[PDB]
Amino acid sequence: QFNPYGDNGGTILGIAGEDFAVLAGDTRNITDYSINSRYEPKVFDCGDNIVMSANGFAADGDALVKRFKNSVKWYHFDHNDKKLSINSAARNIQHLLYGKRFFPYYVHTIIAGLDEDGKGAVYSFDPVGSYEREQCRAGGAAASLIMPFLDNQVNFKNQYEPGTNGKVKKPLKYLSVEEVIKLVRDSFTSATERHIQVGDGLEILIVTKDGVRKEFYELKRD
Amino acid sequence: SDPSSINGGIVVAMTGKDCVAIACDLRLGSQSLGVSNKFEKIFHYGHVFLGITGLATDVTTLNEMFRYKTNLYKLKEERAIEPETFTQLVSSSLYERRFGPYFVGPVVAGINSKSGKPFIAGFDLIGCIDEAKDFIVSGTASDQLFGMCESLYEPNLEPEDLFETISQALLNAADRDALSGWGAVVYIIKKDEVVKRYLKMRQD
Amino acid sequence: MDIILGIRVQDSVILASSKAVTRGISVLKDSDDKTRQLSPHTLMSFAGEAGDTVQFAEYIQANIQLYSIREDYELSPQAVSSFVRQELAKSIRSRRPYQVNVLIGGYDKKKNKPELYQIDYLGTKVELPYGAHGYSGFYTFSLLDHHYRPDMTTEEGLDLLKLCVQELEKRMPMDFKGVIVKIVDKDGIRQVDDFQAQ
Amino acid sequence: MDIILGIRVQDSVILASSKAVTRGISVLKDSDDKTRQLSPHTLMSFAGEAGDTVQFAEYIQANIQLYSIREDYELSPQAVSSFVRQELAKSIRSRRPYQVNVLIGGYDKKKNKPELYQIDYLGTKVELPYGAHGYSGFYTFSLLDHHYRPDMTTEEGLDLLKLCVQELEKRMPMDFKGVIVKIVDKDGIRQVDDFQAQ
Amino acid sequence: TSIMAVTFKDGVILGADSRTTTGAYIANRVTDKLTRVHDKIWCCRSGSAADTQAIADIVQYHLELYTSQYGTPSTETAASVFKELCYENKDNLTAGIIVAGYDDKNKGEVYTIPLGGSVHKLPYAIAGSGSTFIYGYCDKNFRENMSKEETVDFIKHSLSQAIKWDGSSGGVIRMVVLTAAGVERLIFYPDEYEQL
Amino acid sequence: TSIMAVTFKDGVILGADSRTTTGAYIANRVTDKLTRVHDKIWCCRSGSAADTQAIADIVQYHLELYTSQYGTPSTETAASVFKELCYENKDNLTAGIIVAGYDDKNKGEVYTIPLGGSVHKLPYAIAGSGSTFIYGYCDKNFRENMSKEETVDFIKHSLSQAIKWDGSSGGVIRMVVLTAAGVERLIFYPDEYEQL
Amino acid sequence: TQQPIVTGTSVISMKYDNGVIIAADNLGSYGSLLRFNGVERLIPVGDNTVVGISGDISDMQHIERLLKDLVTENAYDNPLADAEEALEPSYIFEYLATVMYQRRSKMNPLWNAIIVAGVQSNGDQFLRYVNLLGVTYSSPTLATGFGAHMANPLLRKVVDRESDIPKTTVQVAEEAIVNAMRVLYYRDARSSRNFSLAIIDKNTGLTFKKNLQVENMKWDFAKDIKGYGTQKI
Amino acid sequence: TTIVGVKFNNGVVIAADTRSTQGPIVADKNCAKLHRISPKIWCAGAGTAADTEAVTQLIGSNIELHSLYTSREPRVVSALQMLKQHLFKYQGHIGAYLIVAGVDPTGSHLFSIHAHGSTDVGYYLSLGSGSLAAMAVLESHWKQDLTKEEAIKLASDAIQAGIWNDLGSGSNVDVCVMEIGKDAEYLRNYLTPNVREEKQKSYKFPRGTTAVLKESIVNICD
Amino acid sequence: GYDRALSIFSPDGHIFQVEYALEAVKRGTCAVGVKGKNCVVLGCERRSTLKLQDTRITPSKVSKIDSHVVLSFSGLNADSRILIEKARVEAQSHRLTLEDPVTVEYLTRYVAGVQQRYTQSGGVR
Amino acid sequence: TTTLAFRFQGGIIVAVDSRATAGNWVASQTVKKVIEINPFLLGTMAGGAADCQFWETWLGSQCRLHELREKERISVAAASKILSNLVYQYKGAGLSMGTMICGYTRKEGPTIYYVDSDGTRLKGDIFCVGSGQTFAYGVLDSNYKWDLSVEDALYLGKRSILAAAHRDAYSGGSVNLYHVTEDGWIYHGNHDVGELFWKVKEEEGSFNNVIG
Ligand SMILES: *[C@@](O)([C@H](Cc1ccccc1)NC(C)=O)[C@@]1(C)CO1
Repeated sequence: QFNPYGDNGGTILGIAGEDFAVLAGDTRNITDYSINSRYEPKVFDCGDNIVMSANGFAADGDALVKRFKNSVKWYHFDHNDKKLSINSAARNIQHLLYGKRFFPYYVHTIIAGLDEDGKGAVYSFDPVGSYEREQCRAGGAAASLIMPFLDNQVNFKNQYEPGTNGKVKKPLKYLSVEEVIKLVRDSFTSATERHIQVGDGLEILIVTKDGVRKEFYELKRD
Repeated sequence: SDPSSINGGIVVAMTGKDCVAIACDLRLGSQSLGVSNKFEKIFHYGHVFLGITGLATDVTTLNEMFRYKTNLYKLKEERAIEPETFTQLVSSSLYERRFGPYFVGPVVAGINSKSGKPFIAGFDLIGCIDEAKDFIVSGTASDQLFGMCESLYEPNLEPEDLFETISQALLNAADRDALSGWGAVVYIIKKDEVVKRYLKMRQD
Repeated sequence: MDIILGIRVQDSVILASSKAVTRGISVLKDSDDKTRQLSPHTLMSFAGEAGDTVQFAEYIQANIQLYSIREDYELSPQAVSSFVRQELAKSIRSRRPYQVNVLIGGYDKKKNKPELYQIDYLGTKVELPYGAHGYSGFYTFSLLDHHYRPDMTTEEGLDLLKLCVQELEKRMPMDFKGVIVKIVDKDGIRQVDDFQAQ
Repeated sequence: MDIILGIRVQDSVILASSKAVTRGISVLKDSDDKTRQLSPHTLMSFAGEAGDTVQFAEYIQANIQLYSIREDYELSPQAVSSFVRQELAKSIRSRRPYQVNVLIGGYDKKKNKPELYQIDYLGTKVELPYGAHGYSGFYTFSLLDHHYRPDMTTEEGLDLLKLCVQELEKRMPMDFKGVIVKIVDKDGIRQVDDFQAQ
Repeated sequence: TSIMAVTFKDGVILGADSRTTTGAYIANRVTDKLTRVHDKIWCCRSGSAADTQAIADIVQYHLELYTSQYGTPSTETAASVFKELCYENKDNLTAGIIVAGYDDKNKGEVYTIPLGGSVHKLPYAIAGSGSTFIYGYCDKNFRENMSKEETVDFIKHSLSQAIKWDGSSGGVIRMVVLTAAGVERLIFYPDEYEQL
Repeated sequence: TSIMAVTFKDGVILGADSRTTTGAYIANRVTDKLTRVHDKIWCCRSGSAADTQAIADIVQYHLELYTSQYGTPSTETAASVFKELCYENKDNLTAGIIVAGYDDKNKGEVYTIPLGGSVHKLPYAIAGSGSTFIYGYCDKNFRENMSKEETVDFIKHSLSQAIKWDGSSGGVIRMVVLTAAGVERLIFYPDEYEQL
Repeated sequence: TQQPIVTGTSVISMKYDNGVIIAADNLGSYGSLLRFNGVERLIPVGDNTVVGISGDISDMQHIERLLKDLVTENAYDNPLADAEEALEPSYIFEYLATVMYQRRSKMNPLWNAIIVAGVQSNGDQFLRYVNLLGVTYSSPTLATGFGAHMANPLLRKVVDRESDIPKTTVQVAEEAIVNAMRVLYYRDARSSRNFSLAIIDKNTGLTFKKNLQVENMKWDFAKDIKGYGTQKI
Repeated sequence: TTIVGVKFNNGVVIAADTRSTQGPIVADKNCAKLHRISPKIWCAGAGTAADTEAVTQLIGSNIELHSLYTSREPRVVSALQMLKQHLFKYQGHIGAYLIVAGVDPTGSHLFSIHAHGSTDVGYYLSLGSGSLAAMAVLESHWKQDLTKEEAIKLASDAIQAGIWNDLGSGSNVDVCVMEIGKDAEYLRNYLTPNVREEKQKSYKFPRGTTAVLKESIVNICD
Repeated sequence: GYDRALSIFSPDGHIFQVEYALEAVKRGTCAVGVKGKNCVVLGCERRSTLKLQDTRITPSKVSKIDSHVVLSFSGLNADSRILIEKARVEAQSHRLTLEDPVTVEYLTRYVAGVQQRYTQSGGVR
Repeated sequence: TTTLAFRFQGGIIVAVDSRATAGNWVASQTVKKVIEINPFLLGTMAGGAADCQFWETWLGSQCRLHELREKERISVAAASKILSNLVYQYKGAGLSMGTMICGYTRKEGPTIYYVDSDGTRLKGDIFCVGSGQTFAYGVLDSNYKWDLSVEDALYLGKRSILAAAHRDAYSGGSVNLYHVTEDGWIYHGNHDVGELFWKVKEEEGSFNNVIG
C-alpha cells in the first residue's frame, strides 16, 4: 500500500533575543540511510521581516512555506500593503495547518522575527495547528538532544547561585546576538556527533530591525 | 508494550581526572502513575559501581545476581572484582539469556585498584559492550542525556568540577522526560574515597 | 481490579481490601477476605487474576509456615517480602505467570518498627509509607500525599483510609462493596469489624 | 450501560433513570437527568452513546413541540412512539447511526389510559407493562414478572421499582449512583424527589 | 493462456490457444481469444475474460465511430484506444492485450499492452502465462521478414511448447493472417502440434 | 538462479550461472553453484544458499563415510542421501538440487530434486528461477547421446537465454564435465554468451 | 493507490563546468523478468533540457505525453517560442513537481523518480530531483534507486561540493558516468548493458547518445574462485 | 556499518568503520569492529553487535582449543566451518554478518558469512549498511595482483565511501593487515578524518551551581 | 431553473412588485394591535362576502408562533402560512441551540428577514 | 494534563497545568491551557492541543458574532452548545478534546459546562479533565465547600494541580490560575511547580515522603 509520507531528517532551531531573532537549520536532506543533498535550504525569508522553516516531510514542508509566502503576497494586495505582524503570521499558519487536519502536513514548523514592540519572537507549531510563543525551540530529528541543553543555557534551569545553598536561582541575564550564535553552533555540532541525520552544513538566519542576515558554517559530512 | 518504558528512569556515567562519576534519578513508576521516589538504580560490589535502567524487576534481580557472583568471586580469587573484569561478567551474564533477555540498560563505573585507571562501560539488553572514554548514558531519556553530555563534557575534569557536569546533564535531561525525575543521586568515585550526594530537583 | 490499600503509621501497618468478587455480570460475593496470614506478625493482601490470586497466596503461606516450624523462628517482614518478590520474578518468565499483585504488611519484632511492602505481578518490590495496586492509587495517593505523617497513630491512620475509601466510593465507577480493614502491630494481627460506619 | 427502567400501573407510567455519567475512569456526574419532556403528557428516557443520547432526545423534543404549536394539539403516546421508531429506523441504515435506547412514558388523554413503549437503537418498538434497556432487565424482569399486577396503584409501582433498584444495587458491578423517578399521569409529569430513602 | 503476434514480409499473423480455466477446470476448450476490432486490426486477449471482452467491445465501438468520420484507422490509433482504457482504469482491470493490424503503408505492426497500461511497439510479442516458457525459444528462432509459411511454422512451434508446459494453456492453436489479400483464419489440432 | 545437468555420449556435464541476489542487489556475481560431494559426483544448487550449502556438506560427509567402508558410491546412492535430507526436513528447507555423477558402468546420470523432496531420474534437468524461460528451448534442442562439443553448446545456449530474461540469473556460465578422463572445469564470460 | 508493473531502474546524473550529464539504461523490467530492451528513459524537451525517469513505465509514457503537450502549449500565441520565451529546465521541473505532489495528495501517485537535467538561458546548470512523494532536492550529483547507493559515492569523488563543479571537465564527468553504469550493471539485478547518455552544454548544446554499451568488464578472476569455503577443485 | 576485505599478492586485508548506532542515535563514535578469532585470523562484524562479538569469541575459544589439541596453527576454513554451522543451527536468529580473513600454513583466505549460515568466497567483499557504497569503489579500482600498500589504500577508500555516503557509518577507519610470512598488524584508527571541531564555548560550571540535599561517604572497605 | 428578475427598480426608484404587494395588504381584512401596561391585545375583522363558514375548523387570523408569541396578518391568507410555518420552525430551532425561547424582537427580525429575501431573489415575488 | 474548574460563592476558579508531552518526550513546560474566549468567558484545554486551541478560538468568533447580532451578552449555556453542536458534526472523524467552558452571567450566575469530542455536554459544579484528573478530584472533593473565600478557593485549585503534577508523569510545568466574576475573569499568575512544591511542603506539612 502507498504511504504518502516520508522522513527527510534534519533539525531546525529558533531562539528569540531581546531585540533579535534567529532561525537555524542544517542543510542535510536524507532518505533512510542515504544522503539526498548536502546543501538543501530549509530556512526561508518570507518577507515582512519573517523567517520560516517547516522540518519533517520535505514535500509537505515546501508546500506549506510556498503557501504561506503566497498568503503574505495576498495580504499586501487585500490590505493596502500592510506589514504582516509575527502574531498575525502565526495565526494564519494555524489555519493553513488545521485546513488539512485529517490529512496533515507532516512537519514541525517554526517562525522567527520581531513583534510590534521590536522584541524578538519565536512561534512553534504542531503538525496539525497548535501554536505557542516560546523563548527558544528546537524541531526535528535532534530536537530531543538540543532542547534540554537550551533549558540549561538559555533559561538557566537547574542552575543556582554558588554559596546560597540552592535558595537563589541564577538571574535571567539575557544573551546578546553573539552569544546566541555560539549556543546555536554548539547545539548543531553536538547534534551532528550523536544523530546520523544531522550534518553537512549549518545555515542561520538572523532577524533584526534592519532586516534578515544569513550566516553559513561547515558541519561534519559523515 | 515496551518493557523498558513501563517503569522509567535514567543512569549516566562520566570520566574525569583520576576519577569517575555515576548518577541516577530516583523515580519508580507504572506508566503515568508515579510509585516511588526512593528507587536507587546505582549499586556497588566492592569498588565497582553498577547502574541499571529499564524494567525494575530485572534491575532488582540483576543486582541480586551480581552480588551473588561477586561474593563467590571474592571468596575464590581472595580479592575484590575489577571494573574491566566485571564488565565482561555483565556481558556474559546478559548474553546467557539471549532469546529471553533482561530488559535493562546496565552501566559499569569504577577505578582499577592496581593501575588507577578510570573506567566506564555500557550495555544493551543482550550484552553488547559499549566502552567509551568520555560518557555512558542509559534510560528513557537517553536522547536527552546524549545531547547534554555531548555539549557539557570536557576531558580531564576535577572531582568537584565533574560533579557539576554530571549533575546538570542528569537534571536537565530528566526534566525533558516524563518517566524520569523524582529526586536524583550522584556518586563521585576516587581511588581512596567515594562521595554520595542527593540532588535537589523538580518533583513533577 | 479490586481495591488493595496499605498504610504504615507509627506503630502498626493497616491494610484495607475490597469485599467484592465480580465474575462477568454478577457480584458473587460481598464479604470476601482478600488477605492471608503468613506469620503471627506478617499479613499479605492480594488482587489480580481469578484463580492465581488465592493459589499464590496460599503457596506463600505454606512456605513461610514451613520455615517457621523448621527454624522455630519468625522471618522478618523484609525477608518475607524478598521471598515473595523472587517467586513472582520466577513466575513472570514461566509458561503461565501468576497475575497477582500483593501488599506485605508486617511488624518487625527485632526492630520494633512497622513495615509495608508493595510488589506487583512482575516482581517489583518497594518499601512504602502507603501503597495501592491497580487504579486504587489514582484516587487515593493525593489524599495520602497531603495528610500523611510518620508519627500518626492507628486511630489517625484509620481516619485517613476512611477518607480514601469515601473518595473511591464517589469517583470510581465500580462498586467494591466496602473494605475489610486489618491492623498489624506488636501484638499480632487483628480485624476492625467496625469500619462499615466508623 | 446506564439504568433505564419503566413500569405502567393503573393510572400512571413510572420511569426510573440512573444519575451516573461515567467517562473512562471517573464518575463525572451523580445527578444527571436522563429524560426529556416531549409534551405535557409524554416523557422519554434515554441511554446509549455519549453524544448521541442527548442530541437525539432534544431532536425529538423539538419536533413534537413543533407539532404541538402547528396543530394546537397534543399527539397521542402511540403517535409519538411511532415517530421515534421511524427516526431510529432511518438512522440504523445511515452513515453514522444513533446508538440510543429509549422508553416512551405517556398518558393518553383521549383513552384515559397510561402507556409505555420500548424502542432500541435498531428501531424495535414494543408496548409493554414494564420495560428495561441493556443489562437492566436481566436483574429486574424476574421481580417484575412476579409482583406486577395491572390494577396496581402509583404507590405500589414505586415499591416494586424500589425492590428492582435494590437488586441492581446488590448484584450489578457498576455503581449507577441511584435513580431519578418520574410519574406520568392525567395531571402531567411530576418528579419524585424522595426516592433516596423512600 | 498463450497468445502471440508476429510481423512478417507480407503483414502480420496473430496466434492463440483455446483454453480458458476456472482454477484447474477447463470451462471452455474451444475459446476464441483472437478478437476483431476493425477489418484489418485484431487483438490477442489474456488475463480476465470479462475485462478483455469489455475493452475490445469499447475499442470496436471507438474505431467504428472513427471510420464513419475519418476513415480507416491506423494500428497505432487502435493501440492508443486500447492503452487509454487500460491505463486509466488500471486499478480495476486485469488485461494483457496484444494489438496487431495490417496497413497498406505501414505493412504489419505489433503493439503489446501489459498489465500497467503501457505501449510497446515490437517486431513480435508474446503474452499470457504460457509465454514465460517460450521466451528462450522465440528469441533464438525469430527472424525479420519471414514468409507466410515460415511465420505460421514459427507460431505453431512456439505455442505448441507453450501449451505443453503450461496447464492454463491448451486446446487448439488458432491463427489470424493479416495481409493485403485479406483476412485468413487458420486452425491446428492437438494431433498435429503435440508431435512437433 | 539458472542450473542444469545434461547426460551425453561420454558422461554428464553440469552447468550454472554465478549470480546470488539479496532482493535486487547482487551480493555475489562470481558464485560457484556447482558443488562436489564425491570425486565424480557433483550437484547444482538453487533456492536458499544457506540450506543448499548445509545439505551438500552433510552429503559430502555421508559419501566420505560410505567410501571408507564400501568404496565408491553410485550416483543413485548420492541422490538418495540428498533426498533423505530434503524430504524429511521439507518444512525447514528451500532447496532445488540437481544431482549428476559419472559411473564406469552406468555412464552419466541426472537426478533432479525439487522443493518437496522427490527424486526424478532424467536425461537432462533444468532448475532455478531462470529455467522457466528455457523450457521451450531445451525440449526442442535436446538430443540423446550428443558429443562433448554439442552438449557444451547446448548448455551454453540454454543458460545464456536463461540469464538474458531472468534478473536473478547472471554473471559467468560455469561448467563441470564428468567423464572417464576425469573432471574438467569450464567457464564462459558475458562477452561470449550474450551475443549468441 | 497503485503498484508498479513495468519498471525502469537507476537514472544517474552530475553537473560539470559548462553543463550537465544524465544517463539511464534501456530496460523495462516486469518484476524479475527483464522484458523490454528498447525503452528510452531519457526524454529531451527542446534543446536545453533532458528529463530522466525511473519506475513505472506506463506512468513514464504519461509524463512523456505531458511534456510534448507543454511544448505545444508554450508555442501557442508565442512568437518567441524558440527564443526568449522558450521552455527553461526550471519551468519544466516545477510543472512536474507540482503534478507529482498533487497526485500523491490525491492518493493516486505517478510511481516515478524523476531527475530534470538542463542548462538555463543565463548559462547556469540545472539539476533537480522529484519523486512519487513530491520530494524535491538539488545536489551536484543526483541518482535514483540503486544509483543513489552506488553511483552517488563514485560521482561525489569527482564533485564533492559546489566548488568542484568548475574544476570538472566534460571528459572527466562523462568518464565517471560511464564507470557508474558499469558498476550498476555489476551489482543491480534489474539493470541492462545497453544505455543512453545525454549531455547538455551551454556552448555545444544538447548531445544525445544512443545504443551505448558497458565495456572493459572484469570477469577473469571468476575462474580462480571455486566452491564456497573448503572445496579446492 | 561498513566492513571490507581485500586480497593482495601475499595476503589479505580487512577494514571497518567505528560508528555504533542505536537507531538514528550514535551510541559509540569509536568502537572496535575488527575482532580476533586467532593471532592470524581476524573477523569483521556487521548487524547485531552483541551477536557478532559473542559468535567471534565462542568460535575463537573453540579454535584455540582445537589448535592446542592438533598442535597446529588455526586455519581460516576451520573458523569458517564452525561459524557457518553455528549460525545455520539458529536459523538466522543470531544476527551475525561477518567477513572472516586470515593466513595459515595453507595460504591466505577471504570469506563472508551471513546470519543464516551461507558463505561466499572472493578477492573483494563488503557487508553492512554501507556495503553498496564500498562495493562501488571496489568494483571501480580493484585489479588482480595488488601489492600490500595498494590493498590498504583500496580497502580504506572503500570504508571512506561508507563513512561519507552511508548514514549508518562514520567516524574513523580501522585496518588489519595479514601477510603470509609475517605477524598480523592491527591498525586501530588508521585514519581519523572526522575529528570534532573545538566548541565555541566552555560549559564548565562554577562550583556550587547544583543544589545538594544530603551528603555522605560510601563505605568500600569490608 | 427559473430566476427571472421580477422585483426590480423603476426609473423613479421604486420596486413595483414590493409596491403592489402592499396593495394586496390594503385589500386584506383589517388587523389591529394595542399594548397596555401588562398585556398586548390583537384584534382582527372577519369577511362578510360569504356567510356560511364553520368557525371551528376555519383557520383563524391570529396564529401562535410559540407559547408566548402570537402573529396576526393582513393580506393573502396563503402567503401568511409560509411565514407562520418558517417562524414556528425558527422558534423551535432557537430553543434547541440557544436553550431559551425567542424574544419578540428576534422573531420579528427573522420574519422581516424572510420577506426581504423575497424582494431581491430571482424567480420569486 | 490536569484541568479543573469548580463553582463557588465568589464565582469560578479555573486552574490548569502547563506541560505538553508526546509519548515520553516532554515537548514543553510552559503551554497555555486556558483559552480566553472573551473578557468574560474561559475554556480549559485537554486532549488534542490543536483541536482545543482552534475550536475554542473559533468559539470566541461565534460569541462575538452573537453579541453583535442580539445586542446582548451570550449565556454560558448558549456558548457551550455552539462548540458542542460543532463537535458533534465531526463525531467519529478523530477529534480529541475535553474542555470546560466557564462564565458568569446575570441570567445564570456562575456556570461550568463540560464539553468533549464525543459530544457530551454536562452542566455541573466540579469538573476535572486529563490524565491527572483523579489526583485533582481527591484534594478537591475533601476540601470543597460552597462558602469558600476567593483567597482559599484560589489556593485549593492551585493545590489540586500540584497534587496531580506530582503524581501524574504527564502533568507538571507551572500552574495557571483564573477567577471568574460577573464583570469578567481575573488572571492570578503563573506558578512554577518546581518552586511551588517546596513552598507548599514546608508551609503545609504535606508531601512527607519526599525528602527535601
Ligand atoms: C495533556 O493531555 C497534553 C498536552 C496538552 C497541551 C495543550 C493543550 C491540551 C493538552 N495533551 C496530550 C495530547 O497528551 C498531557 C501533558 C498528558 O499529555
